[PDB]
Amino acid sequence: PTLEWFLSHCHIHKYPSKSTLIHQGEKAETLYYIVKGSVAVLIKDEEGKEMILSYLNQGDFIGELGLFEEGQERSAWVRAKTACEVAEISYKKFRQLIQVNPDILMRLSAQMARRLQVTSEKVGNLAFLDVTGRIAQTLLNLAKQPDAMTHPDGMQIKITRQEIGQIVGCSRETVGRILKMLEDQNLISAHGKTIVVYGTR
DNA sequence: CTTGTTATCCGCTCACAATTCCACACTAATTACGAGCCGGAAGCATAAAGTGTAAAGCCTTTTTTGCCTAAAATGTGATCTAGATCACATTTATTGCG
Ligand SMILES: Nc1ncnc2c1ncn2[C@@H]1O[C@@H]2COP(=O)(O)O[C@H]2[C@H]1O
Repeated sequence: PTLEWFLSHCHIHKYPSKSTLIHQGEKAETLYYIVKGSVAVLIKDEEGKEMILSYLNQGDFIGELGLFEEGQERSAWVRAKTACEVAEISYKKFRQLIQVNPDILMRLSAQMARRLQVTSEKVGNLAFLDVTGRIAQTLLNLAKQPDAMTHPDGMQIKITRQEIGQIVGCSRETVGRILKMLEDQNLISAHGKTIVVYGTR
């Protein structure tokens, strides 16, 4: 449909792992779209602690905020998590496609609504719910993600002990303590990054 | 031889000054006077209907002030679990290469 009409003017260019698709400081002159794989977006402070806002899997767009208002810069950093195939379309030639077919814009701004609902309703849980409650909800949220692999016992995901604290809002030390505590009670499992939870499904 | 028109000459009335900015300093003479006349206005107070101004005399509406106190917001500090904090040491999992 409209999606196929979008790939007719794209520029196929594969990006290796640990690459740089979006550099905070450069000029936004290329729209990116995810075909296969996944990518992560995060920011940094003055020390070195990271902070992931939201994850973007396949079928999502990369850097679309610098399209509505011409003359902007890259907000956050976008590092390629895994081998992903991303297209390339200049914003200049994109604006001409909207004036002749606004329907194409109805697709991009359609995914910008869900990314706001999962963030606004998350703040409330990061002010009342304790560590046990915040992490508990996170386990189910990551299980609903398409990048999650089906497990005979439950769900198998791969996330570090830092990214967890960046979602529930806490220190990295606290995460490791509770994580190992649930292991003794036979509730979940962890072997570095891969965390297999139980009770799901 | 005398006459005409024509050409040359003169004095005359006639038409006719064009390289381009600024500064400093300086400058005007003369018709006889006196007495009598009517003129405008000096601005005087007057006075009136008409007009537009300038006191402040109680009403009504707004706006700051001081008021009361019923109901909601606010420290007391010593103990106690769930939270946070640094640096930069060492250990860990990411996508490939060969
Ligand atoms: N919380 C978020 N949810 C979804 N996308 C994001 C989020 N934060 C940053 N991004 C994307 O990261 C991109 C960084 O570059 P852009 O400003 O071009 O566009 C930004 C967004 O598209």
